[PDB]
Amino acid sequence: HSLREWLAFLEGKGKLKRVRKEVDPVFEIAALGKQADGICSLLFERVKGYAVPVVTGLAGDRELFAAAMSVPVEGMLEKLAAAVENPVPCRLVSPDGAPVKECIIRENIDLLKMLPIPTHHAGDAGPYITAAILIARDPDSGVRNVSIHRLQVTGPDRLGILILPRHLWHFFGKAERAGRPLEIALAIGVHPAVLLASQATTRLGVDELEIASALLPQPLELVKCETVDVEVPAGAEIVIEGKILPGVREVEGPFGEYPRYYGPAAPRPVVEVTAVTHRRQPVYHTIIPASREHLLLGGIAREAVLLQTVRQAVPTVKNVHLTPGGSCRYHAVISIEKKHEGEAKNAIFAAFTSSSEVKHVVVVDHEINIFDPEEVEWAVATRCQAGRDVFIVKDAMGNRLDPSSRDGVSDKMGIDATIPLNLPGERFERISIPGLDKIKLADYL
Amino acid sequence: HSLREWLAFLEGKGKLKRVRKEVDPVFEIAALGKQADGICSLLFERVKGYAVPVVTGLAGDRELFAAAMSVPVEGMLEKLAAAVENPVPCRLVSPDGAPVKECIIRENIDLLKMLPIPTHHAGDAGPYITAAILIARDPDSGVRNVSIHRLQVTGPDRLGILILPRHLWHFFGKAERAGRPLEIALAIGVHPAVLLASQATTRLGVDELEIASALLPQPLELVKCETVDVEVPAGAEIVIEGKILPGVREVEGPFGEYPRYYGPAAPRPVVEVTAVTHRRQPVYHTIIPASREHLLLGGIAREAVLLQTVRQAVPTVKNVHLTPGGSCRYHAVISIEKKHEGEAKNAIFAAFTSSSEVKHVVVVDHEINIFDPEEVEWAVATRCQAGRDVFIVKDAMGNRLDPSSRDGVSDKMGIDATIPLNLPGERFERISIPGLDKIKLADYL
Amino acid sequence: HSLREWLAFLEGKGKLKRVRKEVDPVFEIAALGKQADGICSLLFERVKGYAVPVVTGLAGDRELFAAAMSVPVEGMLEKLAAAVENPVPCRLVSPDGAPVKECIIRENIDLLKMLPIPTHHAGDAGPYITAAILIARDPDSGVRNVSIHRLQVTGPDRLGILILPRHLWHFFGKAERAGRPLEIALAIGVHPAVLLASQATTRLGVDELEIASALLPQPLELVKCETVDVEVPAGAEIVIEGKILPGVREVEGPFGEYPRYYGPAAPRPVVEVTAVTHRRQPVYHTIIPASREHLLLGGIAREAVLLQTVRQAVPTVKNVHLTPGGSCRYHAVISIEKKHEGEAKNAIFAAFTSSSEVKHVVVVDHEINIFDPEEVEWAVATRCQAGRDVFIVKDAMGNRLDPSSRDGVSDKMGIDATIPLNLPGERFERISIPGLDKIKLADY
Ligand SMILES: Cc1cc2nc3c(=O)[nH]c(=O)nc-3n(C[C@H](O)[C@H](O)[C@H](O)COP(=O)(O)O)c2cc1C
Ligand SMILES: Cc1cc2nc3c(=O)[nH]c(=O)nc-3n(C[C@H](O)[C@H](O)[C@H](O)COP(=O)(O)O)c2cc1C
Ligand SMILES: Cc1cc2nc3c(=O)[nH]c(=O)nc-3n(C[C@H](O)[C@H](O)[C@H](O)COP(=O)(O)O)c2cc1C
Ligand SMILES: [Ca+2]
Ligand SMILES: [Ca+2]
Ligand SMILES: [Ca+2]
Ligand SMILES: [K+]
Ligand SMILES: [K+]
Ligand SMILES: [K+]
Ligand SMILES: [Mn+2]
Ligand SMILES: [Mn+2]
Ligand SMILES: [Mn+2]
Repeated sequence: HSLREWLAFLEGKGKLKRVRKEVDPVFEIAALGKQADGICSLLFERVKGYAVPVVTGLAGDRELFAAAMSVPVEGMLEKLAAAVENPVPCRLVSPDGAPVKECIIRENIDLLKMLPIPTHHAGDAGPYITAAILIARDPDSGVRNVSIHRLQVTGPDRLGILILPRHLWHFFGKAERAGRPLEIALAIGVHPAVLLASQATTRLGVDELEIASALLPQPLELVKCETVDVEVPAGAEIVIEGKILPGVREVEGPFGEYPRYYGPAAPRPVVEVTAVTHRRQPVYHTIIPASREHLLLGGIAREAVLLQTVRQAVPTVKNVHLTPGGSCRYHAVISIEKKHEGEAKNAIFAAFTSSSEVKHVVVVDHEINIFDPEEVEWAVATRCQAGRDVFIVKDAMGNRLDPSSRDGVSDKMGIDATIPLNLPGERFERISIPGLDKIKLADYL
Repeated sequence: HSLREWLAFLEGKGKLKRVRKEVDPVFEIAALGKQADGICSLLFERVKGYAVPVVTGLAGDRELFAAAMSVPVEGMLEKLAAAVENPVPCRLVSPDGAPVKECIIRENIDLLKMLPIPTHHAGDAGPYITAAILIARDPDSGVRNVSIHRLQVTGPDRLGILILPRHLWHFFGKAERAGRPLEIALAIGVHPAVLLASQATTRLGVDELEIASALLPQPLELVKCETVDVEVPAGAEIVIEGKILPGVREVEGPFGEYPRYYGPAAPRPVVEVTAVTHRRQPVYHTIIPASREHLLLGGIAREAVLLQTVRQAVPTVKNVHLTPGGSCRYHAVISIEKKHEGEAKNAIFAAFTSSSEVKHVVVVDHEINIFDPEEVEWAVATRCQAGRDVFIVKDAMGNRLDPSSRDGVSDKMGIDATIPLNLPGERFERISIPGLDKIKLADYL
Repeated sequence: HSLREWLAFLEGKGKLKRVRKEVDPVFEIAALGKQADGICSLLFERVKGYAVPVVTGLAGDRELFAAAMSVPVEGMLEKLAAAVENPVPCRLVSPDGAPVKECIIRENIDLLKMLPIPTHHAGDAGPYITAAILIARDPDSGVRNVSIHRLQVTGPDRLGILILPRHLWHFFGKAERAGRPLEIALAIGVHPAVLLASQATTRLGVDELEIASALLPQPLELVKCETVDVEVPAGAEIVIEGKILPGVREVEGPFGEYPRYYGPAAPRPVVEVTAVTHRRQPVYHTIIPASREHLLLGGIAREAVLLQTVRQAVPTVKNVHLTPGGSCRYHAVISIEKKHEGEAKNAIFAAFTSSSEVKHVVVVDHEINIFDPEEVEWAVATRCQAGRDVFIVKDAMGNRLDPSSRDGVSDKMGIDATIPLNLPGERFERISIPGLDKIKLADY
């Protein structure tokens, strides 16, 4: 189970369409991809200036992510959590025969020359590599980490990188204050399960490639790199080996980001690329920022944690959802089977503790479909009284990229839209038409 | 421009579909209609027990209401407001030739026998007439009023009626405390402009039929009734002449209502029907409660007022929307071109004064599309800080049918999701792809 | 490492004192024990009406609980958490030689006759067994659970029991709706690590005796029961074998409980005792309700969870404390090394999600000693401004036994007493005396 096998699966399900007409990597790919967002993947067979085709939108809805993990939607968060608790080791494989080693390139590396790296949004500083998993080992303990980071193409052999302060930063800090570069490898064009695993949010020790291989049916085949002590998936379309230079900061950005605002420009670390390896006739994968693919990668991983955290406070939680309206981050909707009066407030506290990104939270009862915005809005309209069901907390920790925040400090709000417990059960009884699910309109026209 | 001409218009636009298979008026009509809600009108050609077909969903979206008023959507609220300020008189027409007089019936009236009156929701007390405009004159001044009222079929010649305390109640009170019945006429199967006008909310003096005839291209042709001193539209499919009996109260309801809850049963007025008149091969119109047709009839009329009221406080208001999530009543979204800091709070006050039904209000900037729930949710997620942008007012007047309310007393909430004025300008700049509207995906596959 | 070895350790440290004068089990034991609360254990050598002595206050402070787990205080919560994640199996041991089998008693069982079961607080319905771990197996899966439950003595061979809805209730429900009794065994007089493990709060599958044996240096020796399919610690002073009767409810309580208020009386399940086994010259252990022993048993277990939960929101949390003022439940004090402005509010949310019992929370900086009430009060006095550092949430889920609550619904409050980040930093510099730790008064 690799990217090729996944694109075939999409094509069999009618969720991949080919674009035969020529398209400019500057803006036209992003433009066309936005119109396909959530509906289908696009494979651009002819990208102006390049032999290599571009693909986008490998998974734009939660049903396809569930398929990528070989589960039904309803058990998706449970399986992701299970994969994080019981990682499965990978298999090292020989360089010869490994598809990613079909073409090695160690000299005169010019990334823009060889790869159709798109330029996505108007205010972007340049072309960006958006779908590369970044693999690295701790310089002390030797254990490896995977994360995804935007990479501005700033030269032939040179990338700017945004490293937020999580595990890659920890590694980089050790290398930097010992005067030494951090060796990395970037894999582009991998199976969605692998991308999803890069977003798993865990203890410091754990290898996300091992989380990925718990998600896939077979263990994940890896191969050693040419110029760095790092292993990469042998089935990847493209691999870029490099190192993050110590003490160097160059201006990266701005860049259109997940919340439909521009991430500000600033001096940030630099990758020097030491080799590129790829398949014969490789496919380039780009993730269009703010697309459903982008949002759900982080969203589903966050949701898996949110469910566990809410379960601690409210064991009878049924479901959780980080809405696309909130960039699958900021807004959370929890459904609970309420057993104790007050429980909804406690659920909201749990939602806030799941992540500092969570800003507004609404809680509804088990019967409300939280993946239908209209149904939750309905619940808020008719089951919330703001004087007793809303609370606001000022000046908590939020998110720097939310432009309403005061330098990452943010206010928070909770909305209890659950029915009061111990009342006449006919007061909030939602109207219904008997035999609705039994009858089907298509049978009558 | 009548109902027949409207159904033909729908059919020409692909928004009416026929259901040839037999359907039970008890539940199956409502069930099938719910699946068409917002997509298309359904004409049930074969209703079990009856020659007469049933139609539902004459207008399920705002574009079709705009078409029914012969305007583009963007000028719809302005035209409805204009029609209320400058009503146009109707034309009295001769009984012979008038289509609604083709079949008179003055004896052995059994409504359930002749008309396919559906039973809509599980907990409904019985079959209900849902789409009848009710016309009546003031016993003193003689000026007429139009409103729509649910009518429970409680006998062959007998209907229970809910009269909320507005203009029909005022008329009825005068008649009742003078010991006398109030003469009424019910017209079923009229043009959507006529229905929409019955919801216009005005000074006590004004005739909504005259509002309707300002909305239509020709003035509205009327004809005198057989047994009551009341005029009805000559083009109606069905007319039911009757009188509201003085001093009589019989149990009406329960009934599934606009907010997807059951209106409770109670003793209420009674209509005795004195005649029925109709076209040869009449079409019965039902409005399924809580359908888009139901919600938008009241919604658009309320929106027209909301716009004017918000304009008083904020002259640069761009748009207003009472959302279907709030039953086109409870939730309001206002867009303003903000000229003065603070303006959004003042807009919210105006939204509250438009109607006591308005409970939660969010204000966004001119560029946000307020008819897209995701775009307004996005604005709330990224441009609201609850500590300074939300306010809550306890124990105001709300709505009895909102079950969260304390006997019609309700809390209110306002959310200012506008950008602060006089700021750096690129902070809230929404990302974009240049040439997006110029490029079109269908041209590339 | 057993109870005997523990009492000797206490005596060697000067934290056990003997009471040679005669004492009434009705009220005088509780009264005297309350005055020793937190200072030392008391061994009552002469209890009016009985040969058997009573012991109380096996561990009244967190240093002694740490010692009972063979760790320094600073690593105590980490070790309890480690023991819950990696339970270690017990050793089944032969009945002969096992000290708890020295005296078996299967007939004419009269508990008040044989055991000096105290009556603790004024409004208590009677004598209560307060320190018995209760062991039981699931009727379906067969896996065992340990919890502590108050047991009213309502007859010679009969106890009333409060079962709150956790694991024992789950077991009991299965047995009850299949018409059958639930077999149990009560062990009294065990090592404090064992008691502490009975309070560990875990997944449904896990055996707390196995948590206890991870806490002890050697695995915990167990022995099969006489009349029930249940194992008990072979080293226990006293064991009471019995069964919880199906369909029977008898009035239990009232009883003075952890928050210094009376748990109300109500119809609850009944234990019929089928045997009693004990050592020759046994020691009876009682836990005085609301004592430090009582509070810290639950407190430390809750603290281990609270630390993990706060760590999720604030990875740089240093320490957590459920204060005795709040019955080691209701009030939480968190210390954090603050890295991001706002972090304290998020820590408070985590404190609330740890448990619905948590009502008021204060957060201070890493340098404040949160086990000194005066130092945290000082921090609140000088680093909190209520207008921006306090928040209140109305009508959340609380606790039924908190009498200020509206039928278990309770308001919550958070207090951020951390220094604001990015200020001068020398404004809040606390005064100090150089060479204070180097100098020692007893030397002068
Ligand atoms: C499309 C995409 C782009 C991302 N870009 C960045 C980025 O540029 N910088 C960054 O710090 N994190 C970025 N992330 C987030 C990390 O990939 C993610 O938080 C990851 O779990 C961090 O791993 P760690 O906890 O092992 O460090 C991105 C995530 C996705 C899905
Ligand atoms: C489908 C539908 C059903 C309605 N049913 C009722 C009803 O049963 N009772 C009632 O008082 N108003 C009902 N109304 C509202 C009145 O028709 C409306 O408020 C009208 O504007 C009142 O007229 P007036 O202002 O001239 O009194 C309904 C409206 C619609 C769109
Ligand atoms: C002194 C003491 C007395 C207790 N008394 C009771 C009680 O009477 N009823 C009860 O349900 N729990 C009581 N508990 C609580 C249980 O021992 C504790 O909640 C246990 O962890 C439940 O475990 P479980 O999750 O395996 O059921 C007491 C705890 C202590 C320290
Ligand atoms: Ca509520
Ligand atoms: Ca704002
Ligand atoms: Ca402070
Ligand atoms: K990761
Ligand atoms: K009207
Ligand atoms: K337990
Ligand atoms: Mn990681
Ligand atoms: Mn009127
Ligand atoms: Mn347990």
